Amino acid sequence: MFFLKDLSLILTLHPSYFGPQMNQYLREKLLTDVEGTCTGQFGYIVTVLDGMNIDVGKGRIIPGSGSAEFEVKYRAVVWKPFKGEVVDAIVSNVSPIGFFADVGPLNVFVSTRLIPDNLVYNPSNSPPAYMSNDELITKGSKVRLKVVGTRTDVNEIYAIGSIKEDFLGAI
Amino acid sequence: IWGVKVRLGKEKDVVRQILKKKLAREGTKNPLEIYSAFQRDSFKGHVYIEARKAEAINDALKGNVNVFSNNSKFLVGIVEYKDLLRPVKLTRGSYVRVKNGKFKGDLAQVDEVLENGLEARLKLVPRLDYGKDLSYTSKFRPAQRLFSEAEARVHEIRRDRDGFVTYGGEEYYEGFLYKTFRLQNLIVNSINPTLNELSLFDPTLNKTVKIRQGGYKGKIGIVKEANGDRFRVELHNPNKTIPIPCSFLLIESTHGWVPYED
Amino acid sequence: ELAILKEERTTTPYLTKYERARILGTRALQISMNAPVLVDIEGETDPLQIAMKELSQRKIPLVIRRYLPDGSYEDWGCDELIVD
Amino acid sequence: FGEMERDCMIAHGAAGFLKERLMEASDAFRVHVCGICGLMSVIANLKKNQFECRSCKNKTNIYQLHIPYAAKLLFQELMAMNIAPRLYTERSG
Amino acid sequence: SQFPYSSAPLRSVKEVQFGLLSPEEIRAISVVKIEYPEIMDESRQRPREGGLNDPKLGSIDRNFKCQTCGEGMAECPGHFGHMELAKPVFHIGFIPKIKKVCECICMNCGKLLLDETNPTMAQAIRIRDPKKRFNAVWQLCKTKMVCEADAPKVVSRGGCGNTQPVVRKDGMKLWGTWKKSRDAQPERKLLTPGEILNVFKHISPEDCFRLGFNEDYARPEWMIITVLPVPPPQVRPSIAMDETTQGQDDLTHKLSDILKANINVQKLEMDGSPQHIINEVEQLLQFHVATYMDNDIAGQPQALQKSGRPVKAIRARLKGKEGRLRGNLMGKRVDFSARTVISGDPNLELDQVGVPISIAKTLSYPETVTQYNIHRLTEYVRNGPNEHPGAKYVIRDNGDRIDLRYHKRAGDIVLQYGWKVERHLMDDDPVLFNRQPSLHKMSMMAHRVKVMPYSTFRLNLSVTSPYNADFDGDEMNLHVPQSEETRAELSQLCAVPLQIVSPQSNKPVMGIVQDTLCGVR
Amino acid sequence: EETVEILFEAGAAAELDDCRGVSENVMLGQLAPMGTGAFDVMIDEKLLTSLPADYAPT
Amino acid sequence: VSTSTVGARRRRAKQQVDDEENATLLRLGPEFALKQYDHDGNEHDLIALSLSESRLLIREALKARSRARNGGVIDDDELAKVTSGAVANGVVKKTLDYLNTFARFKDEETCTAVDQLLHLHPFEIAQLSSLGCEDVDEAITLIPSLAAKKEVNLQRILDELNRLEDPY
Amino acid sequence: LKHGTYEKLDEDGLIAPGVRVSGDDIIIGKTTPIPPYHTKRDASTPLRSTENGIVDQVLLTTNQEGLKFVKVRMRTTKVPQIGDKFAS
Amino acid sequence: GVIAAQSIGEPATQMNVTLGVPRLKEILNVAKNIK
DNA sequence: TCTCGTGCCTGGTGTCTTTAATCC
DNA sequence: GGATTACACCCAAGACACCAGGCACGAGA
RNA sequence: GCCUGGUGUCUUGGGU
Ligand SMILES: [Mg+2]
Ligand SMILES: [Zn+2]
Ligand SMILES: [Zn+2]
Ligand SMILES: [Zn+2]
Repeated sequence: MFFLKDLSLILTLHPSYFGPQMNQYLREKLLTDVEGTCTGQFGYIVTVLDGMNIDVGKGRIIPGSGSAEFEVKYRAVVWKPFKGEVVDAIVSNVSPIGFFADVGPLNVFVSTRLIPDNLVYNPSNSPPAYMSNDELITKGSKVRLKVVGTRTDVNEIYAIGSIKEDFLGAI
Repeated sequence: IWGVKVRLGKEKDVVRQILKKKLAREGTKNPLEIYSAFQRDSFKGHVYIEARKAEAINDALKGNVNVFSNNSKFLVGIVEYKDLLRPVKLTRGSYVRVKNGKFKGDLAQVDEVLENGLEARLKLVPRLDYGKDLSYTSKFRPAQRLFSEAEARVHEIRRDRDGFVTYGGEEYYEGFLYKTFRLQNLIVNSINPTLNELSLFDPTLNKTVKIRQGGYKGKIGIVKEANGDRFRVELHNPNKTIPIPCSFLLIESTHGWVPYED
Repeated sequence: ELAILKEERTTTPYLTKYERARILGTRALQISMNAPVLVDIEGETDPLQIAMKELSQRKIPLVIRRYLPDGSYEDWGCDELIVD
Repeated sequence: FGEMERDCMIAHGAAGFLKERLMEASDAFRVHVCGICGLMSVIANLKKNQFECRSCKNKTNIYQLHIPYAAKLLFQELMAMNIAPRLYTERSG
Repeated sequence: SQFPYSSAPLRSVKEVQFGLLSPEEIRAISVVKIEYPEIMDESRQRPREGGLNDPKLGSIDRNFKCQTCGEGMAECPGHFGHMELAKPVFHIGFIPKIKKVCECICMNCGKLLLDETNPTMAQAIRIRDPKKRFNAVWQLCKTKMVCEADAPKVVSRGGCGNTQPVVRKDGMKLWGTWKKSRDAQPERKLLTPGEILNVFKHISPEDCFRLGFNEDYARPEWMIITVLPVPPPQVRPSIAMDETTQGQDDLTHKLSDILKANINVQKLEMDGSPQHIINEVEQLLQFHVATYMDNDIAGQPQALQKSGRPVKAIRARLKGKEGRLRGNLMGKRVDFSARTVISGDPNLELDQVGVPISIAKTLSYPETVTQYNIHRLTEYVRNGPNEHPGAKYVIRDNGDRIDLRYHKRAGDIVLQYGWKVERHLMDDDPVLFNRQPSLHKMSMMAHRVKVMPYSTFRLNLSVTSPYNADFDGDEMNLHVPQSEETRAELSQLCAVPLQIVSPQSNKPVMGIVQDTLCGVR
Repeated sequence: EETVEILFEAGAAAELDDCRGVSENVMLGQLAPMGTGAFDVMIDEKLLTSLPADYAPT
Repeated sequence: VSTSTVGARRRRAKQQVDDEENATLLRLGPEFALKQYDHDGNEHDLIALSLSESRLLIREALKARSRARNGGVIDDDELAKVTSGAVANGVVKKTLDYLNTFARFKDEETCTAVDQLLHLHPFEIAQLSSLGCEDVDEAITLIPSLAAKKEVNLQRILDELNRLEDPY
Repeated sequence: LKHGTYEKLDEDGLIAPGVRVSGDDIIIGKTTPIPPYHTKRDASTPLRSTENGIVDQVLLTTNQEGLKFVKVRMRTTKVPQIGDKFAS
Repeated sequence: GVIAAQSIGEPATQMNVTLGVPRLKEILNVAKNIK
C-alpha cells in the first residue's frame, strides 16, 4: 500500500568532507543509504522525492569529536503492506505447501489449509499450474488474495495471505 | 499452655531445669504448680509450659539464666495445642543426597537398609585415584567417575563376583561404590537434581656485563632490556638504568669478559 | 519558528571570550583531522596557530548559535562578528 | 579532582575542559537505553547486531549514551531499592 | 573511540524521570528467578544456576563471557534478577508517607475524605505543586475523623461509614486504634503490609492523582515490596583478602539472609505454625529487607556482621564524604596527573612551570598525525619511550594501541594520517596547575611547561601569592589536557597573564615580592 | 545535604528533572550550559561555496 | 536509524489495541495517522496513493533525476538502471514491472481524468481506485467498510473507471 | 606470574646479600597451590616500585606455628638534593 | 554566581558588637535570635 | 581385634549485663 | 525530643569468627 | 605469538 512520507535521517560527516560541494555529497549519501531499504515502521522506501533539491539545514558540530551532524529532512515514496488489505499478485513459485507470490518488492506465502479444495496442484500438466475449467493460475496470472497477518523482522517484513474467502482467486 | 522465649539452643536445658525444680518441690508446702514443659525443634527459641495459673509460669522460670527477663510469655489457644505435639520416607531404588564425607552433596541410589534400621547401603559414583599418590576430605577429593577395574588392575584389588570388586576395602559393583551410610547422613526430602545429574542419570638478557668504552667504562651492570642495538643496563654504581649501544659492552662468560663473539 | 530573523537580531555584536575560545579550539580540532584550510600556511604549522591565523583574517567558516533563555536563538556567523 | 577544583573550572567558564576530565580521562562508559521506557534494560549483542528491550518489545527505538561508570553504578543501586531512574533523550514540556 | 562501533544513534540525556518500579516491570527486566542461598554448586567449581552468582546475571571474570549479551566483562553492564517474596513487606524508606496516606483515605474503600463542595478544600486542589497540594489536602482531612458513607435526601460519596483509626508507627510496625461506637473500649490491631496492600489497589485513578501520586510512574501500591530486584555482581564484587581466600560483599551476605528467611516463610504455611511463630518469622523477613536498604533506622539496634561491625547498607553507600555522590561523582580520582614538592625560580617567565624530566616522560598528550607534522612525529617514534624527546604509543583509528616498550620492530612502523601518537610532554605545552585548598579561581591557572632536570616543580616567584604557596614543603598538582579542544580552552581562558587582575577587589593579585621587592627599593 | 531523603521523596512524587543546571550535567558527564558550552557551533554551508571547485567532496 | 516528525510516544496508563494495523478497521498505526505534520509543523492530510498516481510520480522522479545526472539530456527495464547497487536495482525494477502489469490507466491523460473524478475519509477514497470492481455488489463485499455510509455514486464511479479503461 | 625479573633469586627461594635490586624485582619467591598438573599460584613479594638499593642481610627462621619465616632488609643511601627538607 | 561565592568566602578564611566569622554565620543562617 | 578417647575439621549461628550546640 | 552539622588534600604503618558436634585415627587392653 | 590480576575496612601517627 503506497504512501508519501516526510522522513528524516541523522547523518554524521567527517571533517575531511568539509568542501564546497558538501550538500551534493550528502544528497548522494542520503540516496545510497535509504533507497531500497526496508523498516517495519514504514515499510519499503521505494524512491525519495526531489532528491537533488533537498534542504539539509545546518550541521551541528559534535563537542569533543569534531564531526558534524546533519538532520536531512526529506520526502519519499514508501511501500508498506497491511493486514486486511486485499491485493493482486504474481505467483513466483508453486509447491505442495501452497504458493509464493511477488507483490512488488516482497513475497507472500499462502498455506494449504487456507486454499479451497477444488484448486488441485497438477505437476503432470505442461506447464505446471493450479487448474480448473475456466480458471488458469500459471506464472503471471492475476490472482486476488487478502493479507491476514504481518510479521516483522525489521529488515524485511513477512506477510501471510489467504484465498479461503469469497471472490478471491484467479480472475 | 504458655509459650516462653528462651536463649537459642538452650530450649532443652530449660525443659530439664523445669523438671528438676518440679521434682524437687513435690510434696513440699510450695510445690511447682506446672504439669509439664516441652520444646519443639521446629520452634527455635521457645519452651511451652503447662499449668493452671500464670504465676506458676513465672515460678518455673525464676532464676533461670537461659530465659529472657522481659515479661514475654504468651498464651496458646486450646485449638492450637495438639499441633504443638505433632511428631512429624526412604525407599529402595529412590535417590537421596549424601550429607557427609567426600561424597557430601552427591546423588545416590538407595540400594538397601540394615535389618535394625539405621544405615542404608547406597550406590554411588566413585571419586577415586587408584592409589596414585599413596605412601581424604571433601575439599581435596577427586572428580566422580565410575570405577574401572582394569585401571585398578594396571595401577594398584580383589574380585568378589561377577562385576564385583573390593578395591582398597570398598565394594564396587558394575562401576558403582556400594557403601553404608547412616540414614541421618542422607537427605531424602526436596532434592533438586542438577543439570549434571540430569545428563548422567636474545641470549644476553639478565647476564652481568662490563662496559669498555665511554664515560661509564669499567662499571658492572645487568641487561634489563635488549630490544635492539640499544641496550638497557641497570648500572650497579648509581641508582640509574641507562640506554647504551651494543658496541660498548663486554659480557661475562666462562673465561673473563668477552667482546661480541659470545 | 524559534529562529530570529537577521534584521531583528539583538545580541551583542562582539565576540565574547567564551565564543572565541570555543571557535579556536573547534577549528583547530578540525584542522588536525585534515579539514581543508582556508588560508596560506607559511612557517607556523601548529594546529592552534593556523586556526588563530584564520581568525585574524576573518576566514573561519562557522556560525554561532546563541541560545537565549526562552530557547529561541540567533545564528551569527564568525565572519560577521567583530573581534577585538 | 575534588569538589573545590570542580568549582574553579566553573568560574573560569571552562566547561569543555571539565567534561573531558571527568569522562575521557577517567571512567567513561557506554550504556544502551530503551527509547520507550527509558531504562538501561537493553540486551545488546554487538557481534550479532541485535538489540531488544524485552519489556517494551522494542527492537528499533534504542539509543546509546556516554555516562560515567560511577553514574551507571549509582542507577543500578537505585534500581535495587525499587527507585526507577528513567533517562529520556528529549523534552516535552 | 575506546568503544567498539555500534549502529544505535548516539544521544545525550535531556531529562531524568524518577519513579517506582512496578512488580510487573521488575519481572519484565529480570533475566532469572533467584531461589537458593547456596552460592556454589557443591564447592566443585562453576556457581549454581538459580543461585546468587548465576552466570546469567553477568561476568566479573576475564574468561567467562556473559550468557545473555555475549560481551566481555569490560562492556557487559550486568543484568538484574528478581526474588519473589512469600509475603509482601514494607519498604523502610516510605513508611512515614504510607502513614500519611492512611489518615487521608478510607480504610475500607480508599476514597479521599473531602470533595470540591468544601470551599477551602476546593482552593487546595488548585495548588500546582504536587507535594504542597498533598500536604494541604492532608492538613484538612486530618481532623475529619470518620469516613462518611453520605456526603456532608441521601447523597453517597462511595463511603463505607466506618470511623477512621489514628495510625501510629512503632518501629517497623504500624498500629491503628479504632474508636468503636460515651467512651467504651477501643481495640488496636496490627495493620499488616498485606492488609494495606489490598486496600491500596482499590484506590481509583481520580483519587490517585489528587493524592499527588502519578498513575504511570509512582502508583501508591508500589511502595509495598512484593518482589525484590537482585542486583548483578558488578554492584557487589568479591575481593580476595589473601590471594586464594575470598570474602563476599556485605550485600551478598545480606541477600543470603533474606533468601534463607524467605524459604522459612514458605516452610510455615503448609504445616506446624503455632501462629505466635508466624509473627516472629514474618517480622524477621521485614527486618532483613529493611536493614538491607537502610541500617540506620532510629530506635532499634543495627544489624551486625559476625566481626561485630555494622552492615554496610545501600543507604550508607550513598551518603557522606566517601559515598557514591560526594566521593565518586561530585569529585573523583583522575588520570594524567602528577604531584611533587615545589621550588622557586626567578629565571623563569611568569607563565612557565618547570617540570622534572621523569614526570615529563610519564605524562603524555595524544597528538593527531597530519601532513604538516608526520616527518616530525616519526623521529619521536624511533627514539622510543626511554629517550627524550620520545613517544609511548601509536593509536590506530580502530583503537588498537601499539605499546612501544615491547615492539622490537619499531623501525618498521609507517604512520598513516588520522592515527594518533602519544608523545612525551614537551616545551610550551599548556598544563593546568593547582594547589589545594582551591579557595578561589586563581588556585587553578594554566602554565607553559619547561622541561628541566631535578625533581621539583619550578614556579616563577611572583605567582606564589595567588596560590598562597611557599616552599616550606608544599606540594602542587599538575593536570595535562588530553585533546586539541581543551588545550585551546586553557591558553585562551585560564592562562596566567589573563589572571593578573582579579574580580574580587578590581586590583592585581600578583606583584613583585620578597627579595626582588626589598632589592628594588 | 539530606541526600538519600531527597531521592526517596523524589521517587514517591515522580519528580521531573529538566537537566538545565550545571550540577546535573557535570555528574552525567555532558557538556554543561555554561561558558564555552553556552551555545552551539554550526557549519556555514554558505561561506564554503566561495572556495574553488577542486576542494569539493566527491 | 531513520525517524519521522511523529515523536515521543511516552507511556500512558490505559493501553490501546486500536494500533494493530487493520485496513478494514482504519487502523494505520501511529505513523500513518489521519492528520500528519510535515517538516515545518504544518498540518496535512495523510497521503495515500493509488496505483495510477504512483506510476506517474515514480517514473517522473527517476527520469528527471536521470536527466540531472546527465547534465540535462518510456521502457521500465531502462528506467530501473538509474539506481545505485544491485540491491537497489532489484526493488525498483520489481516495483515498476508489478505496476506495469496492474496499472489500468498507464498515461497522464486518463490519469488526470481519474484524478479529477475522485478529487469522506482519505483512506477509503484511495482504496476504491486501487481495487477494480464491476458492480456495487462487488465493492461492499471485498471492502466491508463502505456498507453503512449511505452515499453511493459507486455505479457511476465504476462505469467511468471501466469506460476510461482501455481494451487489452 | 609477576612481570618483574626472577633472576636474582637463589635456589632456596631467597635473594642473597650484596645484590643490588630495583623496583618490581622479586626478592622472596613463594607459591600457593590451586585447589581442584600445573597447580600453583604465585604469592611472591616484589620490591616497592619507587625504591632501589642493596640487599643487606636476610634472616631465616621459624615462627611460633613452626612454618618458615624470612626477613629481608634492604639498605640504600640518600644524598641531599633539590627539594629535600631541613630545619634549624 | 561562583565568582560571588569565592569573593565573599576567601576574605572570611583570613579574618561591643559581634564581628568576624560568628556574625557572618548569623546572617547566612538567618537566625531569629541574634547574639 | 575392638573399643574408647582425643583431636581436628566443618558447619551453623549470639548475648552475663554495662559531646556539644542549634533548628524543625 | 527527636537527628544533622561540624575544612581540604596527602603520606605511611598496623590488623582480621567462634563454638559445638561428628568422624576418624591411634593407642591400650 | 599477541593479552596480561593482587584486597579491603578501620584505627592511629604525620605533612600544608
Ligand atoms: Mg607551606
Ligand atoms: Zn523499554
Ligand atoms: Zn551481559
Ligand atoms: Zn470504605
